[PDB]
Amino acid sequence: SIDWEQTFRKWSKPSSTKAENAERMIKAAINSSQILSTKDISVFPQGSYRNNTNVREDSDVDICVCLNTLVLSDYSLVPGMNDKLAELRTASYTYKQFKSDLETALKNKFGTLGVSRGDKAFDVHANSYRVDADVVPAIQGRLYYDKNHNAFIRGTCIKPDSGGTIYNWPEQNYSNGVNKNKSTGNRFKLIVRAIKRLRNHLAEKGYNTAKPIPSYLMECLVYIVPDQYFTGDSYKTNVENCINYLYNQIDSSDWTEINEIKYLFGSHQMWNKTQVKEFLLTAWSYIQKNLE
Repeated sequence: SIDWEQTFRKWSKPSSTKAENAERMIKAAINSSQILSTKDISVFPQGSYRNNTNVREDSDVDICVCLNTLVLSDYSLVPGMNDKLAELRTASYTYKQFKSDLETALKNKFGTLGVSRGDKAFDVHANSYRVDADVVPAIQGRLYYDKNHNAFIRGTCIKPDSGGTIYNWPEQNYSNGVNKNKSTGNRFKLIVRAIKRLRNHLAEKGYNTAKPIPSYLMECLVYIVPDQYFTGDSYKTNVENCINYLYNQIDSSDWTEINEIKYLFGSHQMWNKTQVKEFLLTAWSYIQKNLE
């Protein structure tokens, strides 16, 4: 027997200074770089630690280092919009030089043994500064919605070493999560944590359906569930409402990420709605009562 109400209430508990320490140490690594200290660079958390949805004690902090003066624009929505109308200035400093200089600064502060270069981010681990971070080099990304040099949504843009382009909207993710947590009486992020820990519990116990469901996907999926299903006094009922809605609405769905900009499913995502439906069925079966 399992008191799933009690288990979901315990799994909804939050963790505060980890993200702040990571940001401060990466910022200090940048400020000690001669070339990067003069640049217009922002350092800020993103992901679960930013959104207060982190549930694993040993998970890395997602830190974004954004060079704000390099701009990459998505013109797909506005016919006629281009660099000329957007007043894009040509720049000598490139994304590769920025990433290489950031790698040099990270190695300078934290040591080469603690810095590893990946396709998208740097894996940083330095116990001397208590830093366990995924540090993403990004530039200013824009999504225009009108033929006007200011009519755009601003986020971050990543150029992986293996080619291609990626757009992130960390501020939008954060603010949308904050607003949904406000309109649900802080139950939204509680249920996010509970369901993420449910997925982790299922993955550790060998359920294959829980393996390809990462944290950000869970946060997006739970954000999609309407607010009416987060009311009441039973956390288990909220989890079951979320699973029911997501399971019976996903086939006809045309959902977006929590930023309400990027589509949740598509060629740009490594997940598909079949995996999500299978995981939802597994979780539902796992939490039911009187099941032999």
